[PDB]
Amino acid sequence: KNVLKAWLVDNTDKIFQLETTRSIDKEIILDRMVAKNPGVRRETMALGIELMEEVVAEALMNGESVNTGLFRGVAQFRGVAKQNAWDAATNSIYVSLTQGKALREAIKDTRVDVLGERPTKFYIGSGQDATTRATDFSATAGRNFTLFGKNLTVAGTDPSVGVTLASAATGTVTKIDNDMIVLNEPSRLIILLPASLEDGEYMLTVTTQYRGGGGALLKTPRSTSHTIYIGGAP
Amino acid sequence: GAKNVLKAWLVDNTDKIFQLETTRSIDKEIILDRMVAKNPGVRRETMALGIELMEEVVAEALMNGESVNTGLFRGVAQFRGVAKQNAWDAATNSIYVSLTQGKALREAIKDTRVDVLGERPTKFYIGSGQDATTRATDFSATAGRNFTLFGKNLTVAGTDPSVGVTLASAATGTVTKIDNDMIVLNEPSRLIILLPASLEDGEYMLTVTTQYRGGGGALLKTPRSTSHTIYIGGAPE
Repeated sequence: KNVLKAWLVDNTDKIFQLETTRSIDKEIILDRMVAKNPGVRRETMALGIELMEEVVAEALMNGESVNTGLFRGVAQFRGVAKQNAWDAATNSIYVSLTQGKALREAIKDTRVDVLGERPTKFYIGSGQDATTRATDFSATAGRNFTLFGKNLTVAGTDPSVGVTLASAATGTVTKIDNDMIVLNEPSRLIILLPASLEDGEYMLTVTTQYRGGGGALLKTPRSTSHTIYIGGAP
Repeated sequence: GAKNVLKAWLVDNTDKIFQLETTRSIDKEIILDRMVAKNPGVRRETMALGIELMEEVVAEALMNGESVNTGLFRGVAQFRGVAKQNAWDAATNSIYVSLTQGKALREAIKDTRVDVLGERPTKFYIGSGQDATTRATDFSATAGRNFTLFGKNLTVAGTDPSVGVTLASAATGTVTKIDNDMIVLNEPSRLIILLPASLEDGEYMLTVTTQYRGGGGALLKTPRSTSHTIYIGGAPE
C-alpha cells in the first residue's frame, strides 16, 4: 500500500536515500484528519493535540518513559559529569525517541521504489549534526552541520551561489553567510547554522558554479537539495 | 524557577555520566486520563478517536516518504543495509523511522532542572544498555536480537532457580524468563543477552537476579535483584 521512493548514493558501497518530496506539520496533519473523518471538529482536534503534547512533555520532564502507538520516549543526559556536578554549558537534557508499534506495523505494508542513481554526480549524500551526532538530517541551530556529497564546493560569481534554508512553514528563504561555510570541499561542507532560525523543517540548498572535478566554472549555477529539521538553539 | 525536575545518579561510563532515575512508564490510556484531568472540557472518547486518527495520518505520511513534524517530534523514513545489485533486498534491507525531539520538548527542557543525587548507594545496578540492531543507548531494544547491559556485579551465578534475567510486561505484568543459555556474555560490568522473538512491543521491567557477590567472595545464600526499564520493539521481518 505505501511507497517510499529511493535514490542509489555512494556510502565504497551503494546505499538507499529517500527522495526529497514533502514536509507536513500540525496544520496539514489537522487538514488530513478532518478529510479522513469529517465528523470531527478541527478546533476540538487542534485543542486535543496541544493538550496531549503538554501531558507527554510534562511526563518526560518528570522522569517517565512515554509509550504511544507512534513512539516511545525517555529523557536522556548529554555530556560528561564534570567534578560530580551539572554544568549548563557542557551538559544538556534531551528526549530520545524510538519508533512505536504503529510505525513498525505500517512499515510491513510499505514497498521501496528504487529510482536508481541520480543522473548527475552532484548531490547531498548524507549529513551529521555536530551537537547531537544525528545523521537523519535533524540539526541544531547555532551549531555546526556537515554535508557529505558530490561536487558540493560553493564557487562562482553569480548572486544565487551559496547555501540557503527555506522554511516549510512560511516559505522564507534564509541565506547562510559565506563566512559561515567553514569547510568548502567537493565531498564535504561544514556550515554554522543560524541561531535565530525557528524550529521546523527547511529545504537546504547548495547552489554553485563549481564544475564536477577539474576545469572552468559553470556558466549557469546548478542546485541540489535535501530536507532538514532544525531544532532551536540550546 | 524550573517547573520540572529530573533526578539523576552518577554512574561509571575512567569518567562519570548521568543516569536518569525513571519515575514510571505511561501509555495512551494514562495520557488520555491526564488530558481529561487537565481539561474537564474535553470528552475522553473524542480525544481517544483523535489520537487514533492523528497516528493513522502520521503513519501514512511517513510511509509515503514525507517528513513529519509535530510539537513532540520530527520523523522521517530511513533505510538500513547496502544496495546489493542496485535493488532492494527484503532479506538484507529494512525501513525504520528516525525520530528527533520537537519544539514542545525543547521548550519543556528549558523549564527543567536536574537534581543530582550523587553516586548510586549500592555497587549492584544496571548503569546503561545498548541495542545491537539499532545501536540505541536509551534502553530501547529489538525482540529476537541482542542487548547489552552495562553496570556493576551483574554476573548471573548461583544454584537458586530464581537466578537469571526476566522481563515483566508493563501492560499485563506477565514475566518472561530468558533462558540462561541466551546469556552470551556473563561479566560483572557487562551482560550480553539474546532477547526472545515472541515479545510483544512495549515497555518492560528488566531484572537481573543473582547470588554473585561484589568482587571476590563466596556466593550469596539469598539471591539479590536489580532492575531497569526497557522498551522492546517487535522482532525484525
